[PDB]
Amino acid sequence: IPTLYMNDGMNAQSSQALHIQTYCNSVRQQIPVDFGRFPNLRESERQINTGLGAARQHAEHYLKDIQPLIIRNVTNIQDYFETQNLISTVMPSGATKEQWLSALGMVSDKAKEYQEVSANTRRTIGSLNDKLIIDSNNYQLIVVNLNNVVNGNNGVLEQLNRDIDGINAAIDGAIAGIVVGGLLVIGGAIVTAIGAVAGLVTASTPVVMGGIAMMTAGAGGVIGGAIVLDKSLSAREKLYRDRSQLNSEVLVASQIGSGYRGLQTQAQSAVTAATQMNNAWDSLTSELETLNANLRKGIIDDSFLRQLFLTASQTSVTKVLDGTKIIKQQMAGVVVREVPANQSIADFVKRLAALE
Repeated sequence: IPTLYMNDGMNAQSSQALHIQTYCNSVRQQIPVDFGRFPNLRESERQINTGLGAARQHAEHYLKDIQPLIIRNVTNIQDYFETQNLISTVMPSGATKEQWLSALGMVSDKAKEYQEVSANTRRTIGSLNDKLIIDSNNYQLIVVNLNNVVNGNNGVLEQLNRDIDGINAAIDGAIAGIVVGGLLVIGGAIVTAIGAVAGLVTASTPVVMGGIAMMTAGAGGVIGGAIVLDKSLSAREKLYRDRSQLNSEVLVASQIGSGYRGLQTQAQSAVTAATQMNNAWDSLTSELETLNANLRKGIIDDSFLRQLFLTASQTSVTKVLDGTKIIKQQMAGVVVREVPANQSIADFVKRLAALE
């Protein structure tokens, strides 16, 4: 069972990591707000842009310091299972009990080192989640204050925040399912695009923060997922259209707030995936330590270990090794499309849906 927990952990963390990576890129592409036209909104502009700087730093911390740890974890799984296959192919024909005890000791020590890497990753994303919880909650105070400065209706603003939170669940879900479905496609790719979360007006700063599309490309390059994803992206754009009675600068502040909270939502999902991955390494190290103790105590013998390691090599190891190779290629091979300045993310995906 540890090998299947390992495989499920790797698939879930790898697919989620691509989603939070794209989300982070959307945060880093958000232009600072400009309330230059309204002099007594200067303090609200500074607070929001201070917030956006902090959000950009959190996104950069994920991209630069955490994503490489998730890829490393996949390499560690590969190296663990290659070492397990080495044991399985060299030791059953002739290895002594002494050699089996050393093998279990040395492979348990390597698994424990990989487990500790997974645990450091979990703690690092846990700390980032915690800072994002604090910062995204404090950010919402700025939006309420700005709504008060312009004598806005706080019931309309709260109804918009509740609606966007609701639709963000659907968008997050649709994207999670698209990336899960594409992760293990041989020769396939993940295609990404960043754009405005609401309809664009030529004559209000556009907000691309959490304005993401993720789709699949097969071996032949043909896009999948745009039709699926188009329903929720258009829904978000429609919920913002239905509150164009709200103050324009409040709307922008609110959209950045939903983006900041959405970045925290992604970080929470990354904690969950990292916890599942650490728990899967724990089950593997626990098994290997138990085998080592059981052999030393004469509760199992070399014949038991021959059976276990020959069966392991022939049953679920090949699927995990194939996965590590496909996952590394997919994570290195993400395709970015540039969205034209006059297309929202929903307009861009709708044009792709029309072609699928």
